[PDB]
Formats: sequence, structure tokens, C-alpha cells
Amino acid sequence: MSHSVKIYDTCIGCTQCVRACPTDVLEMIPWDGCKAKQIASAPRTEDCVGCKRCESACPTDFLSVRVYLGPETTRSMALSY
Amino acid sequence: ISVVIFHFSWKMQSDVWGTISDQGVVTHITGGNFAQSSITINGWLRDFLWAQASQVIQSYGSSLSAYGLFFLGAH
Amino acid sequence: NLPSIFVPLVGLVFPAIAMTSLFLYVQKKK
Amino acid sequence: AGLTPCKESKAFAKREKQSVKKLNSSLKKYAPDSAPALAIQATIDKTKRRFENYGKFGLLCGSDGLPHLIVSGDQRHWGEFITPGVLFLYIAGWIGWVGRSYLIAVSGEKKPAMREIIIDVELAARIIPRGFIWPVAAYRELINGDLVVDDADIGY
Amino acid sequence: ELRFPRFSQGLAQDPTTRRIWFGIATAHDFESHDDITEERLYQNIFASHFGQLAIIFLWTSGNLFHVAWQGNFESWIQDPLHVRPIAHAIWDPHFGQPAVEAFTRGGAAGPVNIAYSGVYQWWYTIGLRTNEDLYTGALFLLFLSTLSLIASWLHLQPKWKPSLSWFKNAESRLNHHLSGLFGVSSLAWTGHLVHVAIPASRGEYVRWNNFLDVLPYPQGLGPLLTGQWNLYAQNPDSSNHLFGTAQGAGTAILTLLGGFHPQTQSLWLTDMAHHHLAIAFIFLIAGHMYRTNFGIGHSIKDLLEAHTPPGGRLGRGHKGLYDTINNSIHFQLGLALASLGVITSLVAQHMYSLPPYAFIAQDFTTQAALYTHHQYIAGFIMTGAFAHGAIFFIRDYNPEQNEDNVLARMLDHKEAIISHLSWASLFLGFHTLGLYVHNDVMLAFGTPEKQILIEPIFAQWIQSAHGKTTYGFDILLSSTNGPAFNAGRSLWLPGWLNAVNENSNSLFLTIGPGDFLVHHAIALGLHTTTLILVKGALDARGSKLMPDKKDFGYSFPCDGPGRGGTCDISAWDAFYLAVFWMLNTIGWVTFYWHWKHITLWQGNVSQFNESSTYLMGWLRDYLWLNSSQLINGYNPFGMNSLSVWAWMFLFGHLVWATGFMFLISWRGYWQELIETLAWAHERTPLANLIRWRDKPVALSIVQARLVGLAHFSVGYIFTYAAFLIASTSGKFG
Amino acid sequence: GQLSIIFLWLSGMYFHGARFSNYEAWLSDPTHIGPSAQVVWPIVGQEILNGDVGGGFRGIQITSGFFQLWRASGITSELQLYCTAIGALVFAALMLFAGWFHYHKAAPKLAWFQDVESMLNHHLAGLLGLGSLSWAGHQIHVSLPINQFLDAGVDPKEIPLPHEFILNRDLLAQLYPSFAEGATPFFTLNWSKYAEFLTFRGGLDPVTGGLWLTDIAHHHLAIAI
Ligand code: CLA
Ligand SMILES: CC1=C(/C=C/C(C)=C/C=C/C(C)=C/C=C/C=C(C)/C=C/C=C(C)/C=C/C2=C(C)CCCC2(C)C)C(C)(C)CCC1
Ligand SMILES: CC1=C(/C=C/C(C)=C/C=C/C(C)=C\C=C\C=C(C)\C=C\C=C(C)\C=C\C2=C(C)CCCC2(C)C)C(C)(C)CCC1
Ligand code: SF4
Ligand code: SF4
Repeated sequence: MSHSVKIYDTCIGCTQCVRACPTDVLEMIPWDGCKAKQIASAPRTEDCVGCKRCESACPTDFLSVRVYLGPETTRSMALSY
Repeated sequence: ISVVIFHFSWKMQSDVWGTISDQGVVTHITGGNFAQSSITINGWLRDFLWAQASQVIQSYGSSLSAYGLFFLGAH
Repeated sequence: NLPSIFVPLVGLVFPAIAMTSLFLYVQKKK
Repeated sequence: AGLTPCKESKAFAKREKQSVKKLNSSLKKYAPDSAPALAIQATIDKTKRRFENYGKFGLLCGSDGLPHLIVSGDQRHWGEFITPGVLFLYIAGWIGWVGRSYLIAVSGEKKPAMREIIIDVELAARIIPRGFIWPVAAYRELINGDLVVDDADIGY
Repeated sequence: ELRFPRFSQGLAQDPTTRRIWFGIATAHDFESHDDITEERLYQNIFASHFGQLAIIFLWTSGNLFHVAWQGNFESWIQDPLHVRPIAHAIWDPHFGQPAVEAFTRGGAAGPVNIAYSGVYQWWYTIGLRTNEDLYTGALFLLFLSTLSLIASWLHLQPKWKPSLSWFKNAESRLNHHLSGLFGVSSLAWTGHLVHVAIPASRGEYVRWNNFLDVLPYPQGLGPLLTGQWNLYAQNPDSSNHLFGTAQGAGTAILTLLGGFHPQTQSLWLTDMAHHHLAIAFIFLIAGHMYRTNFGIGHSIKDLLEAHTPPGGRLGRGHKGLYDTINNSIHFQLGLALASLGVITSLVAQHMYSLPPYAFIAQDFTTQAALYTHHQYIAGFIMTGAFAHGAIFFIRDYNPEQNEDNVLARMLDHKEAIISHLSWASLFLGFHTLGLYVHNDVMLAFGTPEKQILIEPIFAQWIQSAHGKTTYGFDILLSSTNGPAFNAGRSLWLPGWLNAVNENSNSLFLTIGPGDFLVHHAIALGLHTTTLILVKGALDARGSKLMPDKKDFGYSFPCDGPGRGGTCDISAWDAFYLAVFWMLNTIGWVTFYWHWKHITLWQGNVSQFNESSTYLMGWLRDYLWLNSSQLINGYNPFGMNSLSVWAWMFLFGHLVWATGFMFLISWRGYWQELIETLAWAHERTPLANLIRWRDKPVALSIVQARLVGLAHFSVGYIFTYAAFLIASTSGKFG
Repeated sequence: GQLSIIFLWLSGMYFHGARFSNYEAWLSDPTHIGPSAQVVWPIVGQEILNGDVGGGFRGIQITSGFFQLWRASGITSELQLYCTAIGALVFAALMLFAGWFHYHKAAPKLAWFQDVESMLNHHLAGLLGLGSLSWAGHQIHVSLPINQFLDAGVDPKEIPLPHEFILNRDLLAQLYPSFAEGATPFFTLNWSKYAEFLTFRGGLDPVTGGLWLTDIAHHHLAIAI
């Protein structure tokens, strides 16, 4: 909600975005719309720093996890002080 | 580095190098103006960049022409 | 005469009151 | 536009006079038969025959004694711009048309990537002359409609 | 909300200092304010406009007040060619003694500033004659400013704010603006020209006290009613005229002479009265086109629909463009800027050739300071027009209501537009630079004839079509047979042809090979500048690298390092890179105008015509040579009047060089630098007692670009503006 | 490879100074004849670059200051600049060959590389140490007595060739009488006998404006030990 992270239906369940979140935002939930039978999910968008590496590892036509930068909070700005 | 090699060039022409009279009086290349004109930023523009770029700028038509071109070419 | 008063007022006082006025307004919280 | 012919312009015959005098100034300091004296003399003759050709081929000179080019197309002056210009356009297509043939030629291979960083020399030799007749060949492509494509652009 | 800014909650809860910076830049963007509605959007703009008129009137009341309280206006009139116009007085308590002496000039008693805005001549021409006219001139404008401030407040209360349908009335507005705003005002300015101005230039002092007795023409207000208007052009000002008195003063009020006033080197007064009278009619008649309430006149919606070409080459043509324009503010603004951007360049081009104010063609510095001023304004405004084109495609465009019309097609072959712009820029770049290096080299080796001098003959043919006889092409208006010549031999040609062949004015200067090469350099700027802006506009909605760019807005930092890196992808950044090419382009224009004129004014026209074909000629003979007097504004021997311009000159270099710091060094480095600093401050004794309220962070990525460009532009204007004024005013010739 | 290119770079500089320079003329009036060691072909007018550097020659006036380096080593011949150019070129082939040999034919192992005690041990004594001492040699027998002729003022063509001093020991006597006793004072710690050509003067030489070659001769010897 600080930043908005959205995952579409193109996702093929490869678990490459989840493994690449450096602050544990995304996670994997069951589906039935792929051969792998699992689609990603973003239930902890607060801590989302905005580091687009989460979607530099989604290998689809355009993309299946997308990140929109909104307002910035004290943790979405990664302030240590 | 650039200011160092600027500092060296002006200090030596103004205080060290230059011809010497047969009588013994010495006249340096720029007339010993470093000690007064180098303290103002505009001084480094008038008497160093503007006044010591004369030779490069009007170096067209003689053997120093290749420097006149490179001067522009490096800009 | 008149410049010697109006130049400082717009150069020194009017800036100071301006900066101190905004600083409170910017840094408010309600 | 008032540009007098260079063979007439006294200013043109002034520049020719100074540059000769300037060179002859630099010459009366070496030996009358050393290597510098010959190289100086060589450039002196090159200069005089340079000015003569500029006052012969109909170049028009202004008030600067310098040639001016009339690119308006007045065909009294065709060898200044138009004739060299057509000479370029012939060459430029030759480079253009040959390169196009090659890319098409190697297009139908397993990976056209390899045949462009490592150019096929023999294939580029049987294509290098096809640029002699590019105006004829291309103009037929345009009529036949194979010089361009219509809406199939990326991928294939 | 809950704190500054009141108009954006998302920014308010930002704890860092980012809020303060971003609470200032997004103040005026009324769409992105929270809780905005289409009624508020207009009503704020309408109130804001009245705020901008208040500034304009208050600004102009400042000039009149100082020029008439600390200026030379009454004395300057007595001899316009030997009394420096005075702008205002200087009271700076850091001044030492030799500066106080140096800046005392213009026949004042203390330090002053010489006015280069050319107000003194403009107010001379339009009839002002003492100080006292100026004081009431100050008060009146001050009152008009007060009136405007009332209006901006008034139209925000209920029962005084217009509804939506009032603003969206595109027809009734175009009638009034065309007929009332442009129209009557031009008619009334004609009234002032022939009731005050023209009588002033003939020794008659007419004012509000007595302007009822005096007659503009001794038989006035008759000859017009009868139909024999052929009397108001009867007996004009003689050739031997002194601008402020009655010698040779004719009595004609409306004429058609076209030449110059011989003494003051300006356009005749009686022409300018006629011209504002002529175009006072065109707009009035052009004002009754569109239908408002009375059942006659076109409907602009209908005209757009009807123009649909058969054959389909323009698709559905202009169908539906009415709503798209009439509902998108960013569209209307774009058009306004484009039109305003052009005429400002037009104003710059015409003023210096046809001086419209008395004794302004011999104040050389005023000419340069004006022509250079308006081109830079025009350079900025023209960039805005495309910038708000991009915002249109993002926020307000609708891909359904514009189905296949002329607007959607410009998004359909965007590849064809972009590439050819790239071609024309490349072709101009290679050869304009190409021929230039060749010209440079050929002179380095001591052979000047081996240059490539291309005679700019087409522009010389055109100059021959307007009557200039230097090139002797013998065409229309330069040949006696031509019916076009015969059609004007008895109306304006004798004056116009006498001005065009005079070699003192700047009317149609002789051009040579130098002027050919520079013009392409100018032409290169316009295409390349256009290419960036046009590439920005058409790819705003999306492109292959990111086909949903529309979902992020006009300005966003980047899209991350993936897919190969996406730095500088927002349509904002297209505007960003554009400004650099605008400043460079306008650099190449004003450079050209100044040097060509600065050689002319000295009567040394050969110097430009030879040095201006090789680059070292521009660097040696224009930059290096003409800055000799400027840099000596203050040296270890003394100071001069020119010291202030010498100081500003370096001050220009300093801000400009600070610009690089924000463009090159990007954010991530500085952010790590702050964190160490924000640790040191948290551990220093006696200094851990003071705590930041708003956490310190480095500027954002877009902010640095904007900040970095602000320095670059400011330093680039101040640097040139100092050199332009000092070098010219140093010689006053 | 990097070592080989430098040798090839050196070879050109010595070659160019021999075939295309007014070096021998420069040895006559070094005060007022510019050093020139590059001459351009006259194609497109670029022969204007051939400046009047004087000395009956033309060409690009150099500034890398090789000429003062070739005089401080007592070269005084175009022939000697030529032979070193060949010698420099040969080593380039040696180094370049050496590079090939030690990667494709016989490449060293790791244990060879990591033994950094011997590494330092050789470089200090072998390269740095014996490098100076050998050079302090060439200054004593060649650069010193020859340059002492040119500074004394003689045409370069008549200076007896450097192998004459090293053969005819009496010639070194006519300048430096300490060379009569031979190298025995060095072995009897009467080192104050070589005070003619090993000194501690300091300052600069008034004749030529440079250091005193006696000090330089001593300096490398002191460094060598
Ligand atoms: C066979 C080679 C070839 C051909 C036929 C074209 C054809 C075209 N290019 Mg082009 N281009 C090429 C190579 C080529 N390109 C290369 C290698 C580059 C990289 C530098 C570019 C960069 C480029 C740009 C940036 C632009 C074009 C544009 C264009 C179009 C207009 C012509 C123009 O402006 O020329 C442009 C000419 C150049 C930029 C000169 C460089 C071309 C080199 C010198 C030719 C290389 C030939 C090849 C190496 C020889 C192969 C021989 C084979 C036997 C091995 C046209 C479709 C323009 C366009 O879109 O207009 C519609 C445009 O903006 N091209
Ligand atoms: C981006 C965009 C946009 C914008 C655009 C623009 C900004 C444009 C501009 C444009 C321009 C800027 C244009 C210009 C034009 C011009 C013209 C069009 C001209 C013409 C001229 C003429 C016509 C002339 C004529 C003549 C002559 C020749 C001379 C004599 C006289 C006469 C008159 C006859 C918008 C917003 C829409 C939106 C969409 C996108
Ligand atoms: C006459 C003249 C002139 C004029 C000119 C003009 C005006 C032109 C125009 C032109 C144009 C207006 C053109 C257009 C074009 C278009 C297009 C469209 C084209 C195309 C082309 C192509 C397509 C090609 C291709 C190719 C080839 C064939 C070869 C190479 C390769 C390639 C493939 C590239 C002047 C004055 C200068 C001077 C005198 C002469
Ligand atoms: S931007 Fe970073 S934090 Fe946010 S989801 Fe992607 S990887 Fe995770
Ligand atoms: S990276 Fe993309 S495809 Fe893979 S799991 Fe994540 S969203 Fe799905």
C-alpha cells in the first residue's frame, strides 16, 4: 500500500520473483491456472522497498508482477536512522 | 592535476624563466605578475587563460597550426 | 534618505520574518 | 549575383601573389640546392598551378579573392555541385545496394548473426560487382514491389 | 492533509525532507491535487489568472515609478543620442569609494544603473513628455493591479463563481476575444495614436485636461462620414522633420508612406496609426463567425465534422476533435504556447529590422538586449508547447472517441515521423559540420581559397524580389517592367525601396557564404530539437521497451535496471534533453545576430564576411576579441563601470559549472554519504541535543535532473547576458 | 607482451632520431636550435607543418627531450643511434618470443610464483642494484670523458670514439689522472684518490645548466651499494 505490487494472470508459477524479494514481500499460493498449479501473491506490500529486481526476474511476454511507486514511508524509503 | 599543471606553468614563466640581459637584469616571460594577479579568480581568466592563449589561437598558417586545430578538436 | 531605510527592510527584516514565518507553517502538525 | 570570374578578379590575383611571396620568403634562408630548397620550390609550383586551374575552370570569385560555388543549378556551372553530386549518388547506392544484397543473401541461414561478425568473403565477392548496376536493378524492384514490405515488420 | 502541503495527503505523511521539496513543485498542478473536481479545476485557474495579471500590472508600475523618480526622462528627451537612459538608483552599503565614483553617470548625483530595456524610447514615441505623466501612469496601473486582486478573490465565493458550462462555451468566447479583446483594443489604440501621440510629435501637448478642444484634423469627424476619407492622408510630415517640434509638421493623420522617419530611424507615426486601424477592422468582422445565442453563424463542431476528405486518405478526418480539444486543458494550453511561441520569435525578428520606436536604432545595446531577450523567451515557450502535448496524450487523450481521426493516425505511423526527423537531422549534422571542418583545415594550412564557399543565392534572389539591388537579379520590385512594381510605384515603394537600399539600417542585410553555413546550423537545431520533443510526445503512451508507460504518468524516474536498463524513459525526460538543444540552438541564433551587427555598427563588415567561414574565426574574432573590455571590469590596478558585468560574467560561469554536479553524479552515491553524516551528528556531544524534525535524504532522481537543469540554464543566461551587454556597451558601437 | 611493445616503442625513437633528425646539428648549438625528429610527407599541403626548427633542417619540433638524453650519454653520432635501434628491436623479438615460450611450451607452476622472498631478493640486488652499478659504469668510462670534451667545446666529429678511452688508458689520464693507478685504490680504501671524477659538488653546471656529471656518476654508485 506504500507501493502497490500487482501480480497478473500471465504468471507461470516459476517462483523467481519470490526468491528475489530482498525484504520478503511476495509469496506463493496455490492456483489451478497453470501447469505448475501455483501463482505468486503479494500480501505484505508495506515493506516493499521498490527495488525493481522483483520483476527483473519474471520471464513472461511483458511481465506478470508489476510494481507501481506511490507515496514513500519511513520503511519504504529504507531509512536506518 | 589540472590546477597543479596550471600552477606550475604560471609560476615558472612569471618568477623563474625568461631571458637575461647582458648587463644582468632579468625579465621573466610574463613580467612577474603572478604574485598580484593570481589571487583573484578573474585574474586567472585575464592574465592566464586569456593572455596566454594568444599563441595557440593565432597559430594558423605556420608550423604551429597543428596545435591550433587540436585546440579546437579537443574542445 | 528613503533608500537607506527601505533597502535594509526588504533586504534584512522582510526576509527574516518571511523565513521564520514559513518555518513554523511548514513544520506544523495537527 | 555580382561574383566576378576568378581569372579576372584582382583580389584573386593578389592572394596568389602573397602566398608565393610568403613561400619565397621562407626559401631565401636555406642552401640553393639542399633538400629544403627543393621541397619549398615544389610547393611553390603546386600553388601557381593551383591558382591557374581556379581561374580556368570558370570559378567565380567575390570581393575576397576567393572562389564561390553556385549550387543553384545554373548549368553553366554543372561541375561544381551537380556533376560531383551525381558522382556521389552513384557511389552511395553502390555501397547501399551491395550491403542490402548481402544481408538478404545470408538471411536464410541457421544464424545470420555469425555471418555478419565473420563476413563471408567469397559471397561478398560475387556480390561486390552487382552494385555496378544498382540504378537499373533497384528501379525494377520498386516497380515490381519488392524493394519494400507492407505490414510484416518484426520477427518476420 | 494534516500539514504542508494541504493539497496532497500522500506527500504530507512523507517524514523525510522530500515532502518539503515536493510540496513546492506540485503546488500549481491542480489535477493531481487530492479531492479535485472539474468545477474547482476551472475556478482555481480563473482566480489564478487574475493573480498573474496583478503581477503584470504591478510590475509595470515599478518601471514607471523609478524612471520618473530617479531617472533622466526629462533630460534624455532633450538629446536622445548623448544621455544614457537611467533605470534606477544604487544604494548598496558594501560599495567602497572608487565604485561609488565609477557608477555615477548619466548626469545623476550618486550611483545609478543605465536602462537597457528601451522603455525610454517607447514612452517618448507614444507621447509621454514629463515626469508627471509617468507618476499618474504609475498610479493608474497600481490601481488596475488592485482591481485584479479583487477579482481573483471575488470569483471564488458562492454566487460569483462560474459553472462548468460557462467555461466550456467555446463559441461565445471566440466572438468576444476576436472582436472585443483583439478587436476594439486595437481600434482604441488607434484613437490614442491620433489624439495624443501624433499631436505630441508635432509640438501639441494634449492631455486629459484639454483633449476635448483639440481637433485631430482641422476638419475632423466629417470627411470620414461623407466618404472622402482621402483627406486624412493629404499633407504628411515633411522629410525635414524634428521629432519633438513643429518644423515640417504636416497635418495628415492616416497615411501610407512605409519608409523611415529620416531623423529618428524609425517607422513613421502615421503608418502605425493606420495599421492598427486596419487590423482593428479585420478582427471585428472576424469576430462574428461563431453562433452564440442569435441563430446565425457557424458551429465549430460542425466545421470539424464536415471536413472529411473523400477517398479516406485522412480517415474520419476531424470528426470528434471538438470534444477532445474542448475537454482537455492540456490540449488548449499546448496550442496557446505554440502560437505564442512563434509570434514572439516573429516579434524579435521584426523589431530589429523595422525599429518602431524613436531613437532606438542608434542605442546599439538596447537593440541587442531586446532581440536576444525575445528569442530566449521564444525558445522556452516553444518547448512548453510540446511538453503539454505529451501531458495530453497521457492524462486526457481517449483512444475511443478519437477513432481513426487525424489525431489517432499521428499515433499510428509514429515510426515514419520519428525516423525521417532522424534523417533530416543527420543529413544536416554531417555536412554542416563537414563543410566546416574542411573550411577550418584549409585555412590552418595557409590556403584560404581552398575553402568551400557556397553562395546563399536563394535568399539573395528573395532579397532581389523585395527590391534590394546589390545582387542585381532584376526581378519583381527590382525590375521596372513588373506589374507588381507598377502596382506599388505610387503607394509605398519610394519609401520602402529607399529604406531597403540604405546601408545603415538592418533592413535586409547583405548576406554572403558565411550566412549560408550558419543558417543550416540554425536549421539543424530546429529539427534535432523537434526530434526529441516529437519523439517524446508520440511515445508517451507507450513503446516497445515499456508498452504501458501511460500507467505511470508524465514524470517518473525510471523503470529499473531490468530489460537492459531504463534510465531516462519518461516523456518528462524527453522534455529534459530538449532544453539543452534549445539553449544551444538559441545560442547559435543570438551569436549570429550579435556578431553580424557588431561588425556592421563599426563599419567593418569585411571582418564577419571572411572570419565567419571557419570555426577559429568565431572563437578568435568574436569570443576572444570582443571580451577584452569585459574581463577588465576590475583588476589589481582599478575598477570601472564594467565591473558589475565582469562579476556577473564569472557568476554565470560558476552556477553553470555547478549544474554538472547534479547531472553527472546520481543519487545513490549521495544517499550513502548522508547516512554517515546523519550518524556523526547523532553521536557528537553538545550536538546530539538538536534533532532534525524531518529526516535528511538526498534529492530524488527527477529532482536532481530538474535542479541540475535549473543551474545550467541560469548560468547559461547570465553568462551570455553579461557578455552581450558589456561588450556592446563598452564600445557603444 | 607489454614489455615487448615498450622495446618496439624505444626502437622507433632511436631509429627516428637517427634517420630523420637534426641531432648532429643540434650538438653544435644546442642553445638555439630546436630538437626536431619527425618529418611529414607533403600530400595535401601538410608540409607547412615542417617548421623552420633551424640547423638547415625542417620538421615537427619535438618536446619529449630525447636529445638531452642522448647527449648526456655521449652519443655524438648518427651511426650509434642506428645500432641501438636495431638492438632495441632485437630485444622486442626476444621478449615477444619469451612470452610465447613461457605460456605454451614451459609454463611455471604456482609454487614458483608464490615464493616472494626470492622475488624481492633478486629484484633488489639484480634488477635495481646491478642496474645502477652497470649504469654507473657507463657514465664513468663513456658519458663523463666524452661530454667533458663537448662541454669543453669541440666539434662532435673529432671526439675520439668511446672505445678509445677504454683501450688507450693514457687518454683518460689526460683528463683524469686518477686513472693511472688503476683499480687498486678501490682495493686499498684510499678512496680519496678518485676525487677527480667522484665528487659531492651539488648545484648546477654553469656551462651546460645541468647537474655535475661527477655527482651523477657518484650517485648511481652510492645507490648501487
Ligand atoms: C547496408 C548498409 C545499410 C543500409 C542500406 C542502410 C539503409 C538505411 N539507413 Mg542505416 N545504418 C547502417 C547500415 C545501413 N543502413 C549501419 C551499419 C548503421 C550504424 C551506424 C546505420 C545507422 C542508421 C541511422 C542512425 C539511420 C539510418 C537510416 C537509414 C535509412 C536512410 C538512409 C540513411 O540515412 O543512411 C544512413 C547512413 C548512415 C548512418 C551511414 C552509416 C552506414 C554505413 C556507412 C554503411 C555500412 C555498409 C556495410 C557495413 C557494408 C557491408 C558490405 C558487405 C559486402 C560486407 C535507410 C533505410 C536513417 C533512417 O531511419 O532513415 C529512414 C537513420 O536515421 N541508418
Ligand atoms: C505535440 C502535440 C501537440 C503540439 C503540437 C505543436 C506544438 C505544434 C506546433 C507546430 C508549429 C510550431 C507549427 C508551425 C507552423 C508554421 C506554419 C504553418 C507557417 C506557415 C507560413 C506561411 C503560410 C507563410 C506564407 C507566406 C509566405 C511564404 C511569405 C509571404 C507571406 C505569406 C503569408 C504568403 C498538441 C498540443 C497539438 C497535442 C498533440 C501533440
Ligand atoms: C533538383 C536539385 C535540387 C533539388 C532537389 C530536391 C528538392 C530533391 C527532393 C528529393 C526528394 C523529395 C526525395 C524523396 C525521396 C523519397 C524516398 C522514399 C526515397 C527513397 C529511396 C530509397 C527507398 C532507396 C533505397 C535504396 C536504394 C535503392 C539504394 C541504396 C540502398 C537502399 C535500399 C537504401 C537542388 C535545389 C538541391 C539543387 C539543384 C538540383
Ligand atoms: S520492489 Fe523489491 S521489495 Fe518490492 S516486491 Fe519487488 S523485490 Fe520485493
Ligand atoms: S517471476 Fe513472474 S512468472 Fe515467475 S512466479 Fe513471479 S510472477 Fe510468476
